[PDB]
Amino acid sequence: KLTEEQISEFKEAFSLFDKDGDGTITTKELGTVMRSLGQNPTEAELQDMINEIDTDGNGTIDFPEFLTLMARKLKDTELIEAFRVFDRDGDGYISADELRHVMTNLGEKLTNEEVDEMIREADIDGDGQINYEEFVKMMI
Amino acid sequence: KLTEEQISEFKEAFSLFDKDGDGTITTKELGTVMRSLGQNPTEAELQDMINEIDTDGNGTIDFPEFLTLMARKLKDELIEAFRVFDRDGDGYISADELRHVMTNLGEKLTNEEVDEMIREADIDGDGQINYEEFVKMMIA
Amino acid sequence: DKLTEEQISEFKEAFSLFDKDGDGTITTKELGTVMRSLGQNPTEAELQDMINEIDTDGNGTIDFPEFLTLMARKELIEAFRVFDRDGDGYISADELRHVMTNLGEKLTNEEVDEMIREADIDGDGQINYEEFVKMM
Ligand SMILES: [Ca+2]
Ligand SMILES: [Ca+2]
Ligand SMILES: [Ca+2]
Ligand SMILES: [Ca+2]
Ligand SMILES: [Ca+2]
Ligand SMILES: [Ca+2]
Ligand SMILES: [Ca+2]
Ligand SMILES: [Ca+2]
Ligand SMILES: [Ca+2]
Ligand SMILES: [Ca+2]
Ligand SMILES: [Ca+2]
Ligand SMILES: [Ca+2]
Repeated sequence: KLTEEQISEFKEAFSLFDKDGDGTITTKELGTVMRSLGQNPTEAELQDMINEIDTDGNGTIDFPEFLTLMARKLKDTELIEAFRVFDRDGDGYISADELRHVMTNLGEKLTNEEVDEMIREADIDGDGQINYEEFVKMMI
Repeated sequence: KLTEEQISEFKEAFSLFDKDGDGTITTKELGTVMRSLGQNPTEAELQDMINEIDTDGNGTIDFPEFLTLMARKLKDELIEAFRVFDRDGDGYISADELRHVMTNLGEKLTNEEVDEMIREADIDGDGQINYEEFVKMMIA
Repeated sequence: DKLTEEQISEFKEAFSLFDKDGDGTITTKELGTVMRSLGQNPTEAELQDMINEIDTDGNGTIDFPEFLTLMARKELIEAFRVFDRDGDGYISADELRHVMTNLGEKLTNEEVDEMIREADIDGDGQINYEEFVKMM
């Protein structure tokens, strides 16, 4: 039962990868996103990833091909690496500016209060920062 | 009497380890590189390796620390690495096998450059690198 | 009461962790090397201030008697943070062993495990801030 909010989330996800917004994700854009989260896939590995879901033989990911990538590679059940990515100064917490820096690096423009609202939504213990438990919760 | 070519070789070597190119080698990058050559060092073993040469107490390898690592651990084991290179196990390393090893190591080389590497290391002129030629190549 | 030769030897070993060329004096450069091996990045002026405080005769370096005088004297949450490298709030066996190796006292896993177990109060296998302060 597809609904509009689901599609909006899919499109936000796709925008996180399609940096120039030209409708397809290239190997460069995919590799950039994977680098921003602490990984170094090679040109050949990225071409392999895209080739497994490419349907029109152009070496780039369009929207349905991206949804298929999600279906194939995402699973319910590595996390500490992502937390460390967000946790810039290594104090065990993700501050508002650290979240803002990650968001910005992903091409997302959020105002100060918007980042604070994200933090507040995910901040259970109310200390003003995101720890590992809260990060895992907001990621699943 | 350090020379420009030697510094270029030191930096090529360091680039083989500093995958993200941020100036220092982490335990993650060192472990990835060592796994690419058929070894499974543990987190603690990698931390120990870096600790024996660490001069600024951050658990990562910078350039002088990397040169010191070379001076300490290089000596005047090879069969495992050769087997790693020899993908199809026929006792020879072809151009595509060498090219894949190069790619996996984050090295971007054109086709003719790989052929020139073969030409340099292929003594008996058969167009592939056997074990003797592989060992001799890892000295010059 | 006179010191034993083993006492003097241990004092000289601790001094030699700073006086690394073994010429009997600790310069600002050598103290900086130590502090950097610990992860800190003190400026030359901070190092000079440390020296000045400890250099009672004013010749610009620390010698063995001045070092001993400092030893007779004993926040420290920064010293703890220096040992706790991953910042999880505890000092692990690997962390203590690595710190000591960088300082110049290479210890074995066995020795460090035993040493931490002897200083371990709550018995969780790691030295927390309170145990660190209590030992100090
Ligand atoms: Ca694009
Ligand atoms: Ca496509
Ligand atoms: Ca943080
Ligand atoms: Ca929180
Ligand atoms: Ca690096
Ligand atoms: Ca280092
Ligand atoms: Ca082969
Ligand atoms: Ca040959
Ligand atoms: Ca000295
Ligand atoms: Ca003096
Ligand atoms: Ca720790
Ligand atoms: Ca304890």
